[PDB]
Amino acid sequence: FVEMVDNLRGKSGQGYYVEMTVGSPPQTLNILVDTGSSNFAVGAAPHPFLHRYYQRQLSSTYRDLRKGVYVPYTQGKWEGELGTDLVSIPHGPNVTVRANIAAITESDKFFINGSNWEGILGLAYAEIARPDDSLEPFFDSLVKQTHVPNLFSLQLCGASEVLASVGGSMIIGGIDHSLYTGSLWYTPIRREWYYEVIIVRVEINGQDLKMDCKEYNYDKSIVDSGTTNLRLPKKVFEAAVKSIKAASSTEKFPDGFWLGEQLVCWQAGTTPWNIFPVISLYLMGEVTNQSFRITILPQQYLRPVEDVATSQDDCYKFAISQSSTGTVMGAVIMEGFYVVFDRARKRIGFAVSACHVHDEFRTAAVEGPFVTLDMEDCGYNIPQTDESRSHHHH
Ligand SMILES: O=C1Nc2ccccc2[C@]12CCNC2
Ligand SMILES: [Zn+2]
Repeated sequence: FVEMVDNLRGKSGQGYYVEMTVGSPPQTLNILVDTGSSNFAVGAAPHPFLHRYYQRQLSSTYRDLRKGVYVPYTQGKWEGELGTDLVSIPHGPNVTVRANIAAITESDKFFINGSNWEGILGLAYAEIARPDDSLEPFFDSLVKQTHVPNLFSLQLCGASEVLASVGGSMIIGGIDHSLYTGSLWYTPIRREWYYEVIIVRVEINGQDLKMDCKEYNYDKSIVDSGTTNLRLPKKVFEAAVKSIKAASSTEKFPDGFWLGEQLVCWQAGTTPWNIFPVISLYLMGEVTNQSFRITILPQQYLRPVEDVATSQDDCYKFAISQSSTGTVMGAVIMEGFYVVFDRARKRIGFAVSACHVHDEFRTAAVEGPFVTLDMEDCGYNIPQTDESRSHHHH
C-alpha cells in the first residue's frame, strides 16, 4: 500500500485532502476527505476561495443527470447539478470509476480561504446522501465497479504567515501495518448512515464523569474526519471543561480560550503539557459487556497556531467544543490513531498511530478489554419526524 502512504495534505484545522482527477482529459482537484457525509461534490464555478474548479463542458466523459442537489450543514451549505464522470485517485488504487459528481454552483461558508481544497469526498453511507439514498456514494461505486475490498483506513498526522502543513494517509482497500503499533481494537458500527458508534464511559485523568451513558451519545456519536474538533453534547462538554479546568488550574486562561475563540501562549518550548489531563473515551466492544478505551493527550486537543505577533511563543487553541447534534470524533480524536473503516464487517478499528504527537511521559493509547456487568444501553433513539417517517424506501 506504499503508493498510498502520505497521500493526504492540508493546513492544520482546515481539513485533510486527497488529490483526485475527474473527467477526460483528467481535471486535477484537491478533495476534502470527509467521513461525516456521503456526497462527492466539487466546485464547478468561480469563487473567491477557489484556485480552480471542475469544468463539466471540458470533459468528453461527462454525463448530466438533469437533477439538482442541496446540502446544508450546521456550518456551511452548497448546491449544484448532478452528473456522472470518470474519477481517479492518482496516489490511490490503480483504477478508474464512473461516479456520481455534484458540480457545486453556489455555496455559503463551505469553502475555506487558504485550505487548498476545492471539493468534498463523502465516505459515509447512502442513507445520508443527498438528495436521497438512491444517489450512490463514491466508495460504493468504487467497490461495485472494481476489485477493491470494502474497507479504507485513515492516518491523520497532526502538526508565521501561514498555518502549519499537515499530512496523512488514506489507505483504500486495506490496512497498512507500518501506520500503527500495538493492538487494533474494534467498535461496532451502530447503524450504517453516519459512521455511528457508542461511547459507554468518559474519563478525564482517570476520573469518571459519572453521567448516564446515553448523555455521551445524545443524539448520536460519529467519527468524522471532516470535523476539526472533538465536539461533545452540551452537558458532557460542560462537565468535561469543568474537569480540564480543575486539572489545569495552576494557570488561569480567558473564557475565550475555553470557548475556542482565543489562543494561549508560552515561551517557546516551555508548554506545561503535564498540567493538562488525558481524556479517555470508552467505546463499545464487539463482545457484549466489553469496551476498550482510546486515550488522547493535550497534544491532540490543544491545536498549535503560530502568532505572527509573538511568533517567539508556542500558542494553542482549545479544540474541544460544544455540540447540539451529538458527539463528533473529529480530527482531534483521529490524530491519535490509525482508524480502520471496516465497512465489510460493520466495525471501526482504532490503534495507536505511528505518527501521533506526544512527549516522553505520555502517549495516546488504545487499551482493552474493560468489562461491565449488566450494561445499560447507551444508545439514543432519535425522535422520528413525520417527514422522515413518510419516506418510502424501495
Ligand atoms: O458539517 C460540516 N460542515 C462542513 C463544511 C465544509 C466541509 C465539511 C463540512 C462538514 C460536513 C461533514 N463533515 C464536516
Ligand atoms: Zn412507495
